[PDB]
Formats: sequence, C-alpha cells, structure tokens
Amino acid sequence: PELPEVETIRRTLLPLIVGKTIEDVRIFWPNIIRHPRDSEAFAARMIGQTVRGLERRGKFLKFLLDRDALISHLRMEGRYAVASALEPLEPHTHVVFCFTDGSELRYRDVRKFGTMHVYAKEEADRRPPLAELGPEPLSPAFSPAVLAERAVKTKRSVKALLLDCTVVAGFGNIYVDESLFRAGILPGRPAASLSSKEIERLHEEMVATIGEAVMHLYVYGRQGNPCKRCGTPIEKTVVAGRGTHYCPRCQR
DNA sequence: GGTAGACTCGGAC
DNA sequence: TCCGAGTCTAC
Ligand SMILES: [Zn+2]
Repeated sequence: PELPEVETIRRTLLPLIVGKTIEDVRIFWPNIIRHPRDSEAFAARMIGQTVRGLERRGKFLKFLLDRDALISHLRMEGRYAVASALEPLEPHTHVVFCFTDGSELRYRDVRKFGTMHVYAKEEADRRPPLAELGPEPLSPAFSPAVLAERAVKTKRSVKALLLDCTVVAGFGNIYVDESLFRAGILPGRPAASLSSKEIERLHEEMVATIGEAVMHLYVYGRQGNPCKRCGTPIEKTVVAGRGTHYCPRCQR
C-alpha cells in the first residue's frame, strides 16, 4: 500500500484494536521480526500490553502500546485484519497478535516482505526504521526551501531525490511519477538542474497529488497509451533503478 | 560522507 | 528472470 492507503489503514484499524490487551503473539515467519533480533523476545515483550494508539510516519504504522511501540512496514502487499481467534487463518498469515477478548490482529503478506520492529516508545523515533525519516509531505516541515536545499547538494536525478526517505517520508514511485508529470519536469533531470520556479512547482504538485489521494493517473502504468493532456504516447524507462513513466512532450 | 549495491520475497512473464 | 522499499554493507 502507498501512503494514502496506509493512512486509511491507520484510521480504520485504530477503533478495531484500541483498548485491547495482548494475550499472545504468534509468529509463523520469524524473519519479519527485525527488532528485538530474537522473535521469541519480540513476542514475550508484547504480552500484557494494551493498545493505546496508532500513528503513521510516511508509510510506517506505529502501534502505541503501554510501554512499547511496534513499527510496521507493509511494503507492497502486506495487510492487517482483525478477526476472531475461532476462525481459520487466511493464507500467508505471518504474525498474529491475540487479544484477551478472543479477537486477533493478523498480518498477512503473500510476498513475505514486510518488517516489524519493537522498542520502548521513547526510543522508537531514534532507531531504525524511523531514524532519519524526512518530513511528512503534507506537513509545513516539507517546504520548497527544504526541497531546494537537498536538490542543490546532490548529483542524483530528481526522481532519486524524491524517492529518498530522508528527503520526504513515504512518497512512493506512483506519486513521484505523477508529481513530476504534473510539474512538467523529466524524472531523469539532475536534481541540481532545477530552477527555483521548478522546485516551487514540484513541491506544489507533490502536495496536491498526495493530498488529493488521501482525500486517476496521468502516467503511471500508462506506457504506450496517449498522454491525457497532449496525446503523446507515454514512455517507460528505468530511472533511479525503478520503472519510470513520463510524457516526453509535457515534461522537460 | 554521499552514493551504489546487496539483500529480502514469490507472482507474473 | 523481473520487480521493488528501505535498511544494511561497502566503495
Ligand atoms: Zn503530454
């Protein structure tokens, strides 16, 4: 799921788990657990804690318990569900948090690609994977000036810059391509080659694109199809190690 | 210390 | 054989 979908999960999952107390934690694929390193320690430490809140940072979900925070990243296909302990599990269920009320929070992932880290709450923001995360794209802390400062300092492409989690939190491939299209900037342009005007416009379109999504596509996945603005066939290439979609006429 | 490469997966191709 | 998010490893 991308940032808007993670926000939807945050909002919808919270009332389904708040105030529930963890009775057991069952782990069927230990490699998902990244901290503590031993999955048995991860399970043991969560027992007896009550869920107090659920926050989002970029695409990370931060489950707030009594003492600990559980930091979860779903990557491309990870999913959470709340359901009865009496019912059979769905396929690809890797971690289950069992509550005292006979309900469960279940983590599934066909790709087995997601991650979980647990730390004392006061520690979580200074440890991986949250340490060094850049500002929320919809926050005043992500500004044209912040973006300009990062862009001038790098040799990388503008696409590479926007995909960098230290620059801006959880701005995914789809939204990078869409924002660059809407701003009229080629993804392969060196970040340092962007004018002040281009940086301002890019910031504006990033906020608009992801803001709209949290509340249709021009380029992403539309290679070979006509651009919706000018009719030129959308092209796809590799930029910053990712499939990258753009209109060669609208973007410069 | 900035930046690329390795690493994790399994469904689609 | 391709893909990819974000951390870890190595130049
Ligand atoms: Zn166009």
